Amino acid sequence: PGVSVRDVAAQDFINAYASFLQRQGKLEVPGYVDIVKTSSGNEMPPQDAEGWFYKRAASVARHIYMRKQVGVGKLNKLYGGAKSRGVRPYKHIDASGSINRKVLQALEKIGIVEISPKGGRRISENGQRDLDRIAAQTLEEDE
Amino acid sequence: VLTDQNPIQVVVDAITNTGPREDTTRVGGGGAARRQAVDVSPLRRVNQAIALLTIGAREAAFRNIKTIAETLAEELINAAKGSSTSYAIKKKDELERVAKSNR
Amino acid sequence: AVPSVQTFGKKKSATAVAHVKAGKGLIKVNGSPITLVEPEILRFKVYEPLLLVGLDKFSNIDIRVRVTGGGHVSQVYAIRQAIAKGLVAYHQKYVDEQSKNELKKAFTSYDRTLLIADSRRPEPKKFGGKGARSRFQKSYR
Amino acid sequence: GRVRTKTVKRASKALIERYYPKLTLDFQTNKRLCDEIATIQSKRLRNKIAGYTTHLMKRIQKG
Amino acid sequence: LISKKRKLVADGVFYAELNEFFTRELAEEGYSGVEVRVTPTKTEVIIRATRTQDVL
Amino acid sequence: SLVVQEQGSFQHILRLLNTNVDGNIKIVYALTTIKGVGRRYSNLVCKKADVDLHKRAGELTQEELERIVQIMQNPTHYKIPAWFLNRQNDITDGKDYHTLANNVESKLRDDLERLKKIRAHRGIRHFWGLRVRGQHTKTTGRRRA
Amino acid sequence: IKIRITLTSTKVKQLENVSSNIVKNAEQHNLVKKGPVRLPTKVLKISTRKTPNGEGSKTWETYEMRIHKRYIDLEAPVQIVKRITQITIEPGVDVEVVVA
Amino acid sequence: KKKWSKKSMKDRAQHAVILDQEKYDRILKEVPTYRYVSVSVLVDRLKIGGSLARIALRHLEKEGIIKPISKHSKQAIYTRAT
Amino acid sequence: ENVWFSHPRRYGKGSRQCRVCSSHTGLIRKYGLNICRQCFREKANDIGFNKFR
RNA sequence: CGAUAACGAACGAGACCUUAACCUACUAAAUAGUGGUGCUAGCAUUUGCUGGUUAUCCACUUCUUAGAGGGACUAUCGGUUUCAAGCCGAUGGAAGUUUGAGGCAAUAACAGGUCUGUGAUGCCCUUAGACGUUCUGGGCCGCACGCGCGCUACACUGACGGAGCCAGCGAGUCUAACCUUGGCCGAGAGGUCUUGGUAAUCUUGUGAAACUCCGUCGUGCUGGGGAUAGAGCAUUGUAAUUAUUGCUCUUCAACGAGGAAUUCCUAGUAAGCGCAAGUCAUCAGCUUGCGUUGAUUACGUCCCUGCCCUUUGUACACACCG
Ligand SMILES: [Mg+2]
Ligand SMILES: [Mg+2]
Ligand SMILES: [Mg+2]
Ligand SMILES: [Mg+2]
Ligand SMILES: [Mg+2]
Ligand SMILES: [Mg+2]
Ligand SMILES: [Mg+2]
Ligand SMILES: [Mg+2]
Ligand SMILES: [Mg+2]
Ligand SMILES: [Mg+2]
Ligand SMILES: [Mg+2]
Ligand SMILES: [Zn+2]
Repeated sequence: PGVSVRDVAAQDFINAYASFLQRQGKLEVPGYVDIVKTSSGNEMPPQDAEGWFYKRAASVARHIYMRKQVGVGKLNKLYGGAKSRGVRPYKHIDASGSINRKVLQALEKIGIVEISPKGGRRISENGQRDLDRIAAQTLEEDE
Repeated sequence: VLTDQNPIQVVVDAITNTGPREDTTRVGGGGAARRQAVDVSPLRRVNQAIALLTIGAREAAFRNIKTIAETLAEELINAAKGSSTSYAIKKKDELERVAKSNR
Repeated sequence: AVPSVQTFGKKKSATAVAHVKAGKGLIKVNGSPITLVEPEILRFKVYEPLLLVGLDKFSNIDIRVRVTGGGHVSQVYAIRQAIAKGLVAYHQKYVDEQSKNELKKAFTSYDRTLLIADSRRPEPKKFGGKGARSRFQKSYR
Repeated sequence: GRVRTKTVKRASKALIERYYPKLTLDFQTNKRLCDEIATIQSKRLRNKIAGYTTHLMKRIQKG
Repeated sequence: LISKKRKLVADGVFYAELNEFFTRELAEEGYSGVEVRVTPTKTEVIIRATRTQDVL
Repeated sequence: SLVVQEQGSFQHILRLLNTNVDGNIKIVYALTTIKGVGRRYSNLVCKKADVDLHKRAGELTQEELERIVQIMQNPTHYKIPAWFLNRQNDITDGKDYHTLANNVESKLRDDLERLKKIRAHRGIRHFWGLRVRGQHTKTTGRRRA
Repeated sequence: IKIRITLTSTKVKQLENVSSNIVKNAEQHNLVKKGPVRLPTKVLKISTRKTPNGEGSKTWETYEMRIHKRYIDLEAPVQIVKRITQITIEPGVDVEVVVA
Repeated sequence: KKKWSKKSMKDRAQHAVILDQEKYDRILKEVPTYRYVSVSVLVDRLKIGGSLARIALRHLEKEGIIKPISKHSKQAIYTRAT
Repeated sequence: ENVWFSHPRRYGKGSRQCRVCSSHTGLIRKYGLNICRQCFREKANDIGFNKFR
């Protein structure tokens, strides 16, 4: 019927597509991974250390599929949280800029996302061709 | 899971057990504050019951490995049978004895 | 052209506009199906309008709901009001008035805010306190 | 509380003294004929004078 | 090239300043207010006094 | 899924860096008992040592924990990015250190002694025992001693 | 030709009959026109303490200023454009014309 | 240095941290006759940690000892196979 | 000498003053009017600010 | 309302004005938004699903905005009361506590506060080794202690990690350099190159936090809490030492729900949770607002504390501090 990325739950599609990333093994992971903690407001680095670039990449892939175009400044706001400022009240603090810009560069290499007119990154037709195909694959799992 | 009988039927007879039937009020009497036993509304009885049930779950599931859900069940079971080991049953008879003291 | 009506449900700040037209029967919320609405508890809250009247009145119409404003649980209530009003608007225009009244009565018996928006609005904050009623602290010595 | 003041209760009884055969036991027709036949500066006050005049008429049907 | 918020608030403070000047020195002619009128090619300021012969 | 029979080699106590590290907890949180290593650093060493972080402290092999302590005591030679160390670009040596257990306490006393020896303002504030970061003292810390 | 009249006063009743007289004098000259777009009214609020000193109960006070802004788009040869803006200028109402 | 509280301690039992043969068959033999199985009951009757309780709970549910009712996070609700 | 009035006054409370009474405290800088808080309250009605609510 | 030597009014209350809630009724709109038709992308393949597109253009106003208006008046019914003013249920209704919330706010006062807001001010002082003005450096922040508004917490109704993911009020530069998108470098905080915006056009869907789903923790002053200390890297600024602020790593204290006392509060309210604005070169644990999530309890009374009134006594009347 033409199943798409919108027709499947956000959690399991991101998990399934990230596992597609771990098997494909072609992502150009940065090298400072497992030393960084990916937000200035965060307190620890990602507990699931051996992935989580693949998790982040799958997460960012769905976002450009939904929206028109994003930049890296938008993604830091999305992935930021409340920073416990000790004895002071909490505050929204943006995420680590390098993490978003590099995985956006990394997704350019595999050909999922492309540059856009009017600024930002846009899902390419290669991106709009395989994200549906995992979405077909991941939604028959319970059927 | 713990008893086969219907859960909301367990909840509905639990609050009927933990409604305090007679209760005391504060008349002054002069210096030493005096007690007078009066009767309770059915609305107040339901009102008291919900508060008595949930405070017991809260103080028992606090600083303790048990989650609040599994705590909330067991006093609701314990009250619906009626045991005097439920906090809501223990508070209920405690009010009635002070009311019984003042008739 | 094609038989179609347009309704809206509201909540505190959430508004959800719904396009109800004649179709094959798919009920989408922001381009995604109705079964995907994230807060898992209140998903079973948004089923209840079609679960009240039976799914048979949703075979021959297809539903699009577009949702903006408010918060998470406010968005859920605006969705359910929009589809309930949209269904009752569709039977008002095209189908007879008998089907409208049995549709309306079952909704209005179960829960009144499926068709009528809740009128509870925010109360303005007043100088001298954190809230609208609360004051900060009085101290005498 | 919804106790009406002098202005509502005084203008209405004056209005009934000189317009009793025109006006009726229905607030709506009442709220239309006052609007031409008297000057009230606000719509809210016109709605309360007409509402009390409708109330007084029902009292006049019985005694 | 200034925004409409600032532009309207500027003309308020312009009126307020020009009213204070007229009320301070033109007191002995019965100054009772001022009006300002922006117009293509000109701004016109209508002084309202009592001894109009004295202001001229 | 994975249930595992633990065996008789296990230790309720272990000694690294002259400190009685308790067993029975995860290795990264267990090594934070050792002064000069906190939760962040502790994760990185056990990551750089290629150990399974899911293990408890008392059951880890003899070679692995001595491998761990080498990465702690020569951090930047094993690709730690060295703004991650506590005492980097030091005042005499110029090089990036990372004091451990007793060094943290001993070296903290020493740089205090410079400010006391040159009679710098912060040193004189420490000698009186008052605050040094510019705090108000008219009400707070009242019953400090 | 695409000229555009924009009104930005604070007096609503002065502004409207200015705007009505633009659109009615347009229709004797029979011009096609985008009828007045009313942008959201913007409220300039200033919240100050009442007291000049700092004594008493902490009573605040909010002065506000409402600014109403409309635009009408017109296409016209030059002689009407010279005529329309030359007349119907009302005090406290700001008028400005932009072309294209 | 008066304090206006009393501040008694507690007993602080030592719940088991690694699983061995005596714990292993003990959970194997008495997870039946439990009508309701969760993390907290396993802590109280078997003296194991929440760590062990959560992992053992996952273990039984594929092979077969306990039937699930609800697989939400932070609260697992399990019944017996009769 | 040149040293007179030589300290910078580019920022801070010393750079701005009420356009009516040349005071430094309680200035109102919103919308660029720069009148002190007690002088604005005396001039708010004829500037165009009014009380409604 | 009623009683009735009183009738009839005035000010204050109320009315009024602002604001929030309703309007498929009117007037209209690429600076608001749908639907189509062009042009396309992906997936299916039947006759569909979801997007992208600014010169595809044609129509539309439901949702957005504000002009003019309408609408509620406790309407209708029942009950109870000199059967009156009213009150209490039910039905209808967008709305039935003054529809919600404010703005305004009498007579008579007070030795209340303000001469440090004023080029508002009388008098007194000072006026060239000045109590004027300016410059340099300190101080207002100093700490044995006693108080008063607050912030963070004492923990699994939780902490941490990943994933989802949604507001409203608003502010913003030109003869200046404010709000900043996007690309790149950097773990970060930040740097740099361009761009849009004098603004329903751009920042900006201000992708806010609580929250939700999966995971690690597993009753341990513990992965609770993050005070107090040590090293570096940046930013504002002429200047940051008595650390300006921000970031990293390390050190990781009290505190296990708090005595006598005491405060605020009746529904979108309390409480939780953030954001904008004001001050602002830099600095929010403050205030003014705004949304988000949303209870329990009551629909009474004069017991306590205040204030008002009546009767009464008075040798008081700068009035019991008589
Ligand atoms: Mg797209
Ligand atoms: Mg618990
Ligand atoms: Mg004071
Ligand atoms: Mg009744
Ligand atoms: Mg912590
Ligand atoms: Mg914001
Ligand atoms: Mg220390
Ligand atoms: Mg008390
Ligand atoms: Mg709060
Ligand atoms: Mg006597
Ligand atoms: Mg006398
Ligand atoms: Zn001034």
